[PDB]
Amino acid sequence: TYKFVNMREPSMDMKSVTDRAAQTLLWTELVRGLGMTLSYLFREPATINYPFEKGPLSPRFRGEHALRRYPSGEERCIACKLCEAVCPAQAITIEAEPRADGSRRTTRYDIDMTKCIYCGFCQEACPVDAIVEGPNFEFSTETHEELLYNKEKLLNNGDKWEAEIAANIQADYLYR
Amino acid sequence: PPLTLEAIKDRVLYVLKLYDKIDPEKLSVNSHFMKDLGLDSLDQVEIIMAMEDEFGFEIPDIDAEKLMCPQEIVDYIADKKDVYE
Amino acid sequence: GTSVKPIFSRDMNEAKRRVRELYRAWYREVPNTVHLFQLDISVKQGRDKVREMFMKNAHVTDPRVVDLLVIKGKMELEETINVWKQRTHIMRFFHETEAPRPTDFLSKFYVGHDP
Amino acid sequence: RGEYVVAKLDDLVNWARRSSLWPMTFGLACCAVEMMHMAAPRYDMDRFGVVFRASPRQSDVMIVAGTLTNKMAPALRKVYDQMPEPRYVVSMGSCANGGGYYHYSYSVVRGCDRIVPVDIYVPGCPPTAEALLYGILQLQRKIKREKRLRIWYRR
Amino acid sequence: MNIMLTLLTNVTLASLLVLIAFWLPQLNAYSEKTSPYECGFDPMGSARLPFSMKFFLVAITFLLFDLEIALLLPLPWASQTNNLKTMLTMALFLLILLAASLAYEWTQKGLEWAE
Ligand code: SF4
Ligand code: SF4
Ligand code: SF4
Repeated sequence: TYKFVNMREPSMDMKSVTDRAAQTLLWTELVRGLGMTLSYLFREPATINYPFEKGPLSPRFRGEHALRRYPSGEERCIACKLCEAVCPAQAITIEAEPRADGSRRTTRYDIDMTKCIYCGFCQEACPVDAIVEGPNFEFSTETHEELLYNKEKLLNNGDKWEAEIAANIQADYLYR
Repeated sequence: PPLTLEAIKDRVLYVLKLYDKIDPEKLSVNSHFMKDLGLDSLDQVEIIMAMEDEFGFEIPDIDAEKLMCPQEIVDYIADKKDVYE
Repeated sequence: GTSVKPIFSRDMNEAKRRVRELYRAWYREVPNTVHLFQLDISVKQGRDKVREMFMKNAHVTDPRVVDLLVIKGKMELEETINVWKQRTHIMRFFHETEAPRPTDFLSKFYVGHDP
Repeated sequence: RGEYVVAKLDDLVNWARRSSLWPMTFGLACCAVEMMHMAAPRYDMDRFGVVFRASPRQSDVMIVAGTLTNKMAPALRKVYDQMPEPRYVVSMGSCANGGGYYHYSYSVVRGCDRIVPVDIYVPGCPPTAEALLYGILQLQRKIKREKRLRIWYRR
Repeated sequence: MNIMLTLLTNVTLASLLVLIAFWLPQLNAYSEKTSPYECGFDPMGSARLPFSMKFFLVAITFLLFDLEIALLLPLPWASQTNNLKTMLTMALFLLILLAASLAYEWTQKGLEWAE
């Protein structure tokens, strides 16, 4: 089906042309605009008071990455090396090494924030939910260097936002 | 004053040895470009850029492949401009 | 195999014929481009540079290839005279920012392990 | 003493400079539409005291927002040049930060800082509107911690 | 006494207001900073060319139109004359001729100026 959008039939009776002349002479349609915006002013605004109040978000939010650890506290990461293999920007660099215990985890988990694109594929890639990416978005900076996150930086951030992301995946893993 | 054949000669040779890679001692009436003057085919695309600014004219490419020696330039301007002495 | 299509020129003779007047255009423009682009180089080094890129590929025999650089080289003289390119786009040919690359065998050996 | 007087004078200039900057978003890519989104009534930069001003001879901070290519490279620098002082550039998004998703392509310079002196790096792909709003807030905090008049006093 | 004094005060107010807007900000202009801004790209050398006729044509029509309205400023005192009928006829003449000049200018293209 379809419908026309500009087939207009201006009736040429003496009545109708009076409105058309009234429209042109007295700026009726322009006055419609004035009363239109006036009604908008007489309405409330919707400007949220940042940072005293921020935008509404969702448990599935993708933000800043943070490596987590088990309830025991050992790092979930086992260097399966899936995340960099799917990482569409190759922002994840990592090299595994033997460990003293034999639970040979990685000596390197460096995610370049200025190369990464926050698809969240790393979360889906990780079979042990080691690399998740938290709800934080305030991690701005002034020098390009501090965005080259390293294994220590992710571990510290994971220990920081651990209170938040733990509940987020708690309320979202059923969907995943 | 019509541009004389000798005037064609001296003007043609003048800027020809103002060109960098032409030596005025080696320059002469029979100053063949590639053999005597030691130029190349594309080197010839310099001195035709250099003769143009003398008399304020233009010449095509259909002749640029036949003026290999200063007399060839000198006679060519004489006939095409139709000015003699 | 040997029999092939004349993209624009049958014979190497008319290949230079396309090189000639294009060089004439690529000879004439130097005073005006150096003027309005507001550079610092002199006209003469512009002139002899024009020779330089006319030189490196002055070694091919296939008529199609040479006249393909003819249209290839035809494709910047207007990109310049209609001020489409930038000052950074024609100083790029005047390679200046890099230190002189090494020529002698000793210099390569000193710098690193790369031919 | 003179130190106290110059401290007040520096603060007086400081307060306006951190509250009257007029950004010029050099709209490049999907990062740019987000900056128009934080122009929406939801965030409304202008409530802070900043207005989207063109003619970058009027603007104070300029925002690169999106990927930056070699074709865009020389013109973008010139925008930075005749941009009057004080001038600050904020890197919007991963692509402007460090090339981002196209960091390896043949046509985009890896990171915008290779062309201009980036002041604030804002991560994101795209950075959510209020994340940039946070970055602008960081700019004013950094603007608050300057010693222009103080340095001249010891100069 | 007060009239040019009022004129005098404003001009000094303006001049000092720009004076403390010029020396105070500690001018630190460079060559690229003072370079003309042309949508962020290179200027090709301009603003020294004629602009057809339409801008000139409207200016002359405005000038001619401004001259006729100049003839009809004294109407408020003209209404206070003793012979209104002559004044009523004469003032109507200026307006209808002002109309006629507009009428011709409209009919023979005119206000639809060149493109
Ligand atoms: S979201 Fe994860 S997988 Fe995707 S680019 Fe960023 S680090 Fe790599
Ligand atoms: S973080 Fe997860 S996906 Fe990445 S290497 Fe470690 S175990 Fe593998
Ligand atoms: S950083 Fe991401 S959102 Fe921003 S321009 Fe690049 S790809 Fe687009």
